[PDB]
Amino acid sequence: MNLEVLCGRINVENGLSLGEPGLYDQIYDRPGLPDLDVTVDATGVTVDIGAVPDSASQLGSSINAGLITIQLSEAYKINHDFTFSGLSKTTDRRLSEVFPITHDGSDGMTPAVIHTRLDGTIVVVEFSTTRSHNIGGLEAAYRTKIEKYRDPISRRVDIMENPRVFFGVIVVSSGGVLSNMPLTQDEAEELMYRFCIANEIYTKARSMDADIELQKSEEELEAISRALSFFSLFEPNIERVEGTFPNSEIKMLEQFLSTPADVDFITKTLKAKEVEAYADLCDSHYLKPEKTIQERLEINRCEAIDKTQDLLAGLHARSNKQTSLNRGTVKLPPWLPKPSSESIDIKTDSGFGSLMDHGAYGELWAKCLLDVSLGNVEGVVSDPAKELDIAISDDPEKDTPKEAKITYRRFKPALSSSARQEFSLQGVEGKKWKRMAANQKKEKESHETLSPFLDVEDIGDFLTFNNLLTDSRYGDESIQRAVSILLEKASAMQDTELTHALNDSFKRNLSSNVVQWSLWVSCLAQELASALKQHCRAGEFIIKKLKFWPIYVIIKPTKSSSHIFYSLGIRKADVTRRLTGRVFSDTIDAGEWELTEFKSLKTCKLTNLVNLPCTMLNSIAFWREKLGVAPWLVRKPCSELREQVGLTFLISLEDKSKTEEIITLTRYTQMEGFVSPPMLPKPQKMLGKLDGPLRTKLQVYLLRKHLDCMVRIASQPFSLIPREGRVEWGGTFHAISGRSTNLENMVNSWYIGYYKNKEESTELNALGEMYKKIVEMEEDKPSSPEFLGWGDTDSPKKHEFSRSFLRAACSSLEREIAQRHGRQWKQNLEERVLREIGTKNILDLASMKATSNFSKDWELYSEVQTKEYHRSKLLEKMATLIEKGVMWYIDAVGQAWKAVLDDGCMRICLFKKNQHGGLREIYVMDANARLVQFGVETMARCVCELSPHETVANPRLKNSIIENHGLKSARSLGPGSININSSNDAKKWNQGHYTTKLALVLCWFMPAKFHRFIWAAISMFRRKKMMVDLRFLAHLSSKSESRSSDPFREAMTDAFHGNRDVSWMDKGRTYIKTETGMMQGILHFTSSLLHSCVQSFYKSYFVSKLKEGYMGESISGVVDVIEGSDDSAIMISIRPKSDMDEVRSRFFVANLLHSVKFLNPLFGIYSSEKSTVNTVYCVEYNSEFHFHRHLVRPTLRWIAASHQISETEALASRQEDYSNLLTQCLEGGASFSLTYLIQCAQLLHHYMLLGLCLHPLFGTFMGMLISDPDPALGFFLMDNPAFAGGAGFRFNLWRACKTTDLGRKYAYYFNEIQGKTKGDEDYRALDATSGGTLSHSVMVYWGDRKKYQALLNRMGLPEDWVEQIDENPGVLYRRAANKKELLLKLAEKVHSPGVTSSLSKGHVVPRVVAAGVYLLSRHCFRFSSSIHGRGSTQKASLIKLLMMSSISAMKHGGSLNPNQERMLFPQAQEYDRVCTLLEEVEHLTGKFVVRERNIVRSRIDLFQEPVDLRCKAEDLVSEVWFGLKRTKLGPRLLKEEWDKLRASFAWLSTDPSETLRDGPFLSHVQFRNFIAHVDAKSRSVRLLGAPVVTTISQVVRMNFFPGFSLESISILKHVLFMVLNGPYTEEYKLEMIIEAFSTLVIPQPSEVIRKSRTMTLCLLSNYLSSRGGSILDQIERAQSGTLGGFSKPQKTFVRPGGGVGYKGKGVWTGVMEDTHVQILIDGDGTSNWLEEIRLSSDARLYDVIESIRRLCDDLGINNRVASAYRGHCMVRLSGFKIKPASRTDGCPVRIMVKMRVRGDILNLSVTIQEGRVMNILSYRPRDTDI
RNA sequence: AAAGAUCUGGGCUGUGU
RNA sequence: GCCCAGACC
RNA sequence: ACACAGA
RNA sequence: ACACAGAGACG
Ligand SMILES: O=c1ccn([C@@H]2O[C@H](COP(=O)(O)NP(=O)(O)OP(=O)(O)O)[C@@H](O)[C@H]2O)c(=O)[nH]1
Ligand SMILES: [Mg+2]
Ligand SMILES: [Mg+2]
Ligand SMILES: [Mg+2]
Repeated sequence: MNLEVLCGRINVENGLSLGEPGLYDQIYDRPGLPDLDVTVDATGVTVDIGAVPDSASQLGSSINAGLITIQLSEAYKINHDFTFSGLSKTTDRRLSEVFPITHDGSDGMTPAVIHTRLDGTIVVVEFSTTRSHNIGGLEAAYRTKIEKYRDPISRRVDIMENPRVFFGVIVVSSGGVLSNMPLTQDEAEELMYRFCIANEIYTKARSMDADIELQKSEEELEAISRALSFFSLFEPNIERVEGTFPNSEIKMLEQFLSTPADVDFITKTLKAKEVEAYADLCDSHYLKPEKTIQERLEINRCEAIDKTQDLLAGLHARSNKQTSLNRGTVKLPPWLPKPSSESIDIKTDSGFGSLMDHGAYGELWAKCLLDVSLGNVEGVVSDPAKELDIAISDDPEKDTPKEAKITYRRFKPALSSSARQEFSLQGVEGKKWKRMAANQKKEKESHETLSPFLDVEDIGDFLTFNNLLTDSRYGDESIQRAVSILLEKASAMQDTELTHALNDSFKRNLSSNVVQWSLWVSCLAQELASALKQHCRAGEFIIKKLKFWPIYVIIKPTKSSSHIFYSLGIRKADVTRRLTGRVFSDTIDAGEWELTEFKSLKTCKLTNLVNLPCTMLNSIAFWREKLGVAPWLVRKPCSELREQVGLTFLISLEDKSKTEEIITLTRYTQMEGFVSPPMLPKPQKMLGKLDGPLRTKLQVYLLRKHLDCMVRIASQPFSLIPREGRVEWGGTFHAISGRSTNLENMVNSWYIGYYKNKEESTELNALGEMYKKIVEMEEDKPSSPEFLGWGDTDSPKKHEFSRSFLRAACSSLEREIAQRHGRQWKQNLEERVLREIGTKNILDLASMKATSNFSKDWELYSEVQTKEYHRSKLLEKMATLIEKGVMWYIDAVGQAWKAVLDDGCMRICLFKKNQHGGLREIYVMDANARLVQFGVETMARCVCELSPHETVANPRLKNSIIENHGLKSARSLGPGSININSSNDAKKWNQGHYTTKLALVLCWFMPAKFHRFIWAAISMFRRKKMMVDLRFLAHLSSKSESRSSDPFREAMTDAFHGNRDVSWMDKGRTYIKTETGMMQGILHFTSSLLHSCVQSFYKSYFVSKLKEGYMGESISGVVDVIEGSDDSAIMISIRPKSDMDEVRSRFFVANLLHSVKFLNPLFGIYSSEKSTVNTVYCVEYNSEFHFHRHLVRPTLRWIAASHQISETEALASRQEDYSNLLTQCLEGGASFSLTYLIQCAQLLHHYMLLGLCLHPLFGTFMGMLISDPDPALGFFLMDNPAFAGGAGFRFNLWRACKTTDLGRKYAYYFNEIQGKTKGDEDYRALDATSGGTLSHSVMVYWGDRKKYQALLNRMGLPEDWVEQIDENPGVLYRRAANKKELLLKLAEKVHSPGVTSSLSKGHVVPRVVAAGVYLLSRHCFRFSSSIHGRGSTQKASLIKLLMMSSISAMKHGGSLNPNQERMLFPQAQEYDRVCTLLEEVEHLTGKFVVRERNIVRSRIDLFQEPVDLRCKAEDLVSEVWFGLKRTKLGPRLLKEEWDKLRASFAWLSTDPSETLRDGPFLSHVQFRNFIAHVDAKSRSVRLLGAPVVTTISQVVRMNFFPGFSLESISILKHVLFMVLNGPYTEEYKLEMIIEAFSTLVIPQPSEVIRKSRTMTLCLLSNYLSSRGGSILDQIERAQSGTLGGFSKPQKTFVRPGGGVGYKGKGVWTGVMEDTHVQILIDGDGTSNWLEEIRLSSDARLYDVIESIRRLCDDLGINNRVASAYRGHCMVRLSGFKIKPASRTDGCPVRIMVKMRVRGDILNLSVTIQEGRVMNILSYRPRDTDI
């Protein structure tokens, strides 16, 4: 590389330009490393570098062989010196000899390079190296090198004339280069290679003599020393290990590391597997006897048809063989009553007698209404006047009844025995009627599965033809009016035309039939959730009415884990409309009434019904966007929209696991359509996963449609369409409906099953399947151990593997690791591992996760049957270990291993994961096994960190390998390359891994001193005792005989009862014993290491095979591999050069990507049928779908989770949670308008959770909210429709403060907080007070504090932990040293609000849903007394809090002043900049465009963190107070940074006690928390779109809607853009601009209070015409342009040469945007600086400040000099940034004509002083003007 | 009830009388 | 760092 | 000591 | 009505 070319290829502008940091990955093929011969003879270090081994990439050609000497005192800098030798042969250059002499302390600072071009451009280049392995280390080094030199260079820039400085940085690591230089890829690769040799030299020189390196920290040495002592003195008693655990002989390990791999066996096995794979490929894809593709596709169709017919027949043979029944998919009636006025009364008169003679349900309803209309049911008529009196009660606890709720709306009907029988058939008091014959027969029939040939055609007709999307004409009813009022009040913040259009679209969606139905269904679900706690005696029912609808419900509650029964009733006159379709359950005709049979719902099933309206609204909006229909368009629905919305409806309502599982499998069924020749699609491979019981009509319908999809795929693959430079696919369709659609629509339809609720509760009879999943794998254990680590076999069975192939895979991975990290990688790995193990603390293991309490005392069921098993928290065990005195993980793991070995097993307990896509069992260890597992997983993570393609330990490799395959193939093969990929998954990954293989793989890469620990610690995995549920085992114990078609159920019964002997269960035991398999994710990283080894072997083998060729000549190819845990992908790129060679090369590559299935069992890995093999131009990895240059992300996945019912306790934290959910929908691929509609649904959800459909006082509450829109009191804030979900909740809170009456309330809160002293009541620090603190002032608690208090009483922590921390503050800044500091840190952890709220709350979603009946009127909210004031009691209702705010906080006059706005919202200036950028899109105007299909992830940075400190204030305070070298600065820079900290906070001192007694903080923990957050935030949103002050504008324009662009004078703009960018000179350009302003006509200007380019053009149109008169008056009235002049000119002086300087105290006075501005400036002969800013008003401070920045930009005045004025102002300006008025490092801000063309700049200006020109108007042409 | 991990974002019968 | 949420294994 | 180097 | 190739719940 060359420094001159690299520095001369930079485009530099005036002033200092940092640029943008670019990242370079190690992509290109690398030659072998040269030979190194390092000697240390104490006369320096002599390295004998040999020649680079022969290759052809021109990489490594900068390394010259021969002797090199590097002195001992210069040998600690080798990595820096050798890497950059050739880029910069020199060493350093001071700033004194290139820059003007400043008199700071920085004149002696030496950046690596200071280059100077011929014109005068200066490039300051800094070099850096890091030995880290992640991007974080590169970012840290880049940031510290920028921080060290940015400020002094800028100070020198101030005093230069015509300066152009860049200041680039290059940071080099092993696998990355981070630099803002325009480096080529080859230069970065060369730097990485040179760094590899340099680090090899450095490691060798350190190994030979230990004084080359530098003295490292005491803590690092102690960590390394304790780790070394542990691993040297650890004796696991391997003889006892062998006698205790199966196959634990260490002679296996000794043989594995010393016996080389059997080369002949490997070659013979590889040939045999090759011919077996070829035979399988030829037989199963019909390649011989050489037919055409049509005939082979027909044979594929016939095979698929036959196999699906076998499936259907086998499923029918075990069913009840009924071809017709009446069983509704939807258990709710299709009623659409017109909504009525708010009422929850049960007023009923007259007709009861006709109801009596209409069956059992008519009898029940008539008796209920008769009892209601006689006064014997309490609370039938609500009183929203006494409830208000309770709500406004100044004295709770005395005027709220306690015992009224006992008889609330409860009636006890005297039903006949026939009616009780009928109701018991539905489960209503069904346990008592269990032995009656009808109940027995119904129970017997309930277990029978359904036939696949069942008539299900009402479902298909409903899906194609329904009235779900018809307008209901209910748009002016009460629920609509309430939601509309709340939405319009929220939208008054951004009351524009876009807001109105999107609100109208939302309200049209809200007025559809399905949403109106979902609204009352959600209200019914909320009433049932309320009835959960409303206990009923025997025979007692509850009668309720829905608030907005004439619907009555009779409810029978049970135990809260058991069922809720309900019956519905309406008047037939009240049924205005109905939902069409035959998917609904039949109702009952009862004369005047329509009734509903008793249906059941559990707690988990309620959620989907609660969220149903938001689900349906979001589905309608999403599928309208995906069909290309704009939100602002009225259009009748097509068949596809009806099908999608109806399918979502049915999936949400059925809420069953098999239903969503069938839909989930369609993804793997339909991915076979991308399989390329010479292979055919085989979607019939999924037929094994569709075998299972069918229990609903929808399951039958979905299975049949899935099988039709499978037959369709098997006969016709998706077609390739390459047209211009992209690859498109044709023939895609929805799997369920069958209708043709886009690729993205098919991918999204693969996730419709996600609408089923994950959080179901599993029943006891469903719990045995888990045990079944564990047993047959253990039953497949080989009876002989010869192929479990000892020998070699070519035909391994289950759990078996061959030693030679495992060793060869380890060798291959070791070769790749030695290529990347050098030949001394293991030496550095040892130091890394010892550091990690010795540093790690016991409190680091004190997590919030559960642990197993299973032990020897729980093993025998006869001693346990009366007990209840409970898991513990790991925090308890770790706290017990800390109290006893253990402080390091080293001192605990020895005792943990001793306890495990004495136990002889590992103790596990089980549970079932709540997941989509099927069944997964989950294992929980006890604390001893966790302590042992932690060390081996640490070592495995450290090894996986070194792998060049393992993605679990290297997150960037999730993407970089896939998207760098194109560059690598383009370099190696040229253009026009064919890419063939395979995406592979493994079958039962954790269950198939015998842990001896994992131990051998891990011990291959670790140094021998760890081997004794690794072999023993994994050995305990070969005897695992797994506790089963005690209730399941209790029901099993009472049934010694088995009546089941499942063999496992009988086997388990006999094993527990002793009737048979099996290896996994003994008689009368509570556990299953298992030897095979790791557990789920327990040995995650070592299994990733094994898979990395295997795929490294595959890559090497594929490369060798491609080099061999098919008939002798090599195939040119590029092979890439990527690995997860069991997930893998292989990418092979070829260029065949002709048509005839292309067929042969593709056949060869298909054969290579067909034998992975056959080579995997040699490593104990089994290919899953979820693997998609041999697909051209497309690859999938961890559900990331790369379809050539189209990255497809399933947006429906995140849209389905956008309205989670939050468990949070603060009211505004609900809106923060909603915003966090919204951002993920935005990043998942949704447009901005879709995100806004999703937020409208979130608003509806939020007000439902506040009691919109429940509380009779919600109207009063809403009326109070209109006059007080406080988010802390429940007001939902809506986003700007053009940028929805992109800014966050704090930005919207700042907008609400700046716009609504929340500013007055926050100003009052600020004044009340500022007025108190430290000893005062309700005092809090104003410095630690932000807008988020004020919004978090109202809370409601959901958990039980008694559980948390009992947990505290079992831990023994000191009560005066705050005082003991105050005695020793240093405990809050570094690790503990003794028992005392660790106990203090533990007590600090457990008393944190997050830990307390986590250990208090369990599952509280039903309580949150049922709180809607009492949040408004009952005193359950705790409020901050520092903010809301002392109340009469500690708790209040929401209406009470609104009145308290209405009498105190709303009386305060005046909004926030700029100082308060700056303190509460530190990022307010960036907020205002973005908000100004957002107000140019206020109208729905634009054009429909082409979507262009090129889609990629791209990050958008906004609200960027300003430049204040070099380091974090945490580290600076730590270093100054306690001597910890947490920063990277010398004493001069450390003192300089401490000066800026003290400038920010004058009370800060070098003594912690002085700061504690002089600051605003009562305790020192509070100061630690405050100093943790001095730097506020930095927000970046990762959009998914076109391959990109400017970028925000583009994404706002191009992402409002897919295929839409949101936009005489514009013709003038189009002319001027080509004029100012054209190849002309100033003379020729000046003519036709005047000509264009003399031809075209421009509207006359007006008064605007924002920046408009149009009226700026109008002003120059009038200037060139001189119509009105003086141009200055026109500009003054139009209020666009800086006007004014110097009221005190500076003394003008001649600089040495040709420059002109100023020295006096000049004063500028003028107007900038309707504001009188007086600027005071000074000078010293080198620069000029601001002294004071005087403004007559602060209404538009931010715009005025930006105008001052532009005014000082061209006048050469800098805001870098601090003023000595210590008086009072409103704000201070430092670097043209607004600061709080208490700051002491900026200037105070206090209250009180010719036209030119610069470079592509068009300005109107006037002279101000001699040798000084200032602008008035500027217009910059933009690329969007054409 | 909620294991081992990776990313990204954020935070620091209270019952309807 | 700690806690929370979502997605992924 | 200043100025360098930085898992 | 929920669960389930009849292992449970319906107090
Ligand atoms: O929630 C999870 C998901 C995945 N994993 C770990 O990731 C492995 C692969 O995750 P997987 O989703 O492929 N399931 P797998 O066990 O392979 O069976 P199959 O359905 O046939 O593919 C699993 O074997 C676990 O070890 C977890 O530990 N926890
Ligand atoms: Mg340097
Ligand atoms: Mg798998
Ligand atoms: Mg997987």
